[PDB]
Amino acid sequence: TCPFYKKIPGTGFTVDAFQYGVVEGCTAYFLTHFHSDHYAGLSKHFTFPVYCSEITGNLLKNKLHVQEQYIHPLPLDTECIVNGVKVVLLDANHCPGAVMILFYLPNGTVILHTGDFRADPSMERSLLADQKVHMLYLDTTYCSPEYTFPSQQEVIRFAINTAFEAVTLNPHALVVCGTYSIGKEKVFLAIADVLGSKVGMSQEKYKTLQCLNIPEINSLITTDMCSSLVHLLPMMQINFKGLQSHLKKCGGKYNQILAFRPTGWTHSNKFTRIADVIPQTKGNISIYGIPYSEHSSYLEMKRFVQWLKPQKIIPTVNVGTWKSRSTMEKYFREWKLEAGY
Ligand code: NI
Repeated sequence: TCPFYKKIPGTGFTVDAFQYGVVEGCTAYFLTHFHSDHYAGLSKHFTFPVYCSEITGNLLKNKLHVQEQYIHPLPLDTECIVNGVKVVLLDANHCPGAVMILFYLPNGTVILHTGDFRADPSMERSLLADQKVHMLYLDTTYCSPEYTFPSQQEVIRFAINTAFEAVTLNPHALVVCGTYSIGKEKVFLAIADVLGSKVGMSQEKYKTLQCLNIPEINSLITTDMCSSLVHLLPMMQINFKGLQSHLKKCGGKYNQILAFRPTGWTHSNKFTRIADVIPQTKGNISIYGIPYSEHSSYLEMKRFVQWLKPQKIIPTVNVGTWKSRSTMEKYFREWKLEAGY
C-alpha cells in the first residue's frame, strides 16, 4: 500500500509509486527520474499514463519496454495541463532526465515535489521565483550538518589531474571507472576527454547512455574495449580481485590500473580535504574513492529552503525511524526561526 508522502492531495496523482499495484484513485503516475528505488514496479505490462521527462521516457521505452502509448514526455520550464491541472517540470540537478514537479492545485495551493535533487542557487532564478509554495516534498538524504562534501567541479578537477598525471608517467596504465545506475557520467567523460580516448563499456551500458541526449555522444563512447584506455565496469567489480581479473583479459596491453569509485558521502569526508585524498593500493592496482554527490549537502539544502520559505515540509528520505524524523523536524524549525518565515 502506497504511503502518504507519495500522494498529491486534491488530484488523481502519485509520484514515484509503481510498487504498490493499482493505486486507488490514481489517474496519472509521475516518475521523477530513472533510479530503481523510484521506478520499482514498471515493465512492458504497465497500462496507466506515465508522466516524465523526454530522457526518462527514452529509458522507460528502451530499457524497461514500456509501450509507447502509455509514455507521456513533457518539456521542461513549460506550463502544461494534465488531467485538468497545471504542472511544470524543472531540472533537479540530479542524474540525466531528473525533474522536480510544480503542481498548481485547483483550490489555489501550490506544491513543489523535489524528487531527488542537488540544490543550487541557479534554482532561485527558475519559474520558482514567481510565486509562493505552500507544501514542499523534500529530498532529505543528507539533512544533518555532518554531511559535507566538495562541489562537483572540484571533484572533477581532482579526477582529471590524477588520471592525466598517472598515464603521462606511464603510457601503459589503464583507467577504470565504476558505475551501477545512471548519473555521475561527468567522472568518466572528463577523464576520457583529457586522455584523448573514447570510453569503452558493455553493450548494456552503451544502450543506456544512448538514451540520454548527451551532445556528440557517438564521438565519446564505444563498445570496442581494445580501442579505449578508459573502461567502465560495474561498481561491484571495483576491488583488487575484480580489477586483477579485468587486467588479465586485456591481452598484455596494460601493466597498471588506476580506478575510481564514485560514492556519495563517506565518513572520511569528516577529516580529509579533496586535495589530500589517497588511494588504496595493491601491487600495480590503485583505487580512489571520490565523493561525487548528486544530492544536496546540508548547507545547500538549508539555503534553498530558507529562500523558498514553504509553509509546510514533508520529507521523502530517512522517514523510517523516529530519531531521523525528530532530527529533521528540529532543523526545519531552526531554519524557519533563523530566517523569519
Ligand atoms: Ni536518485
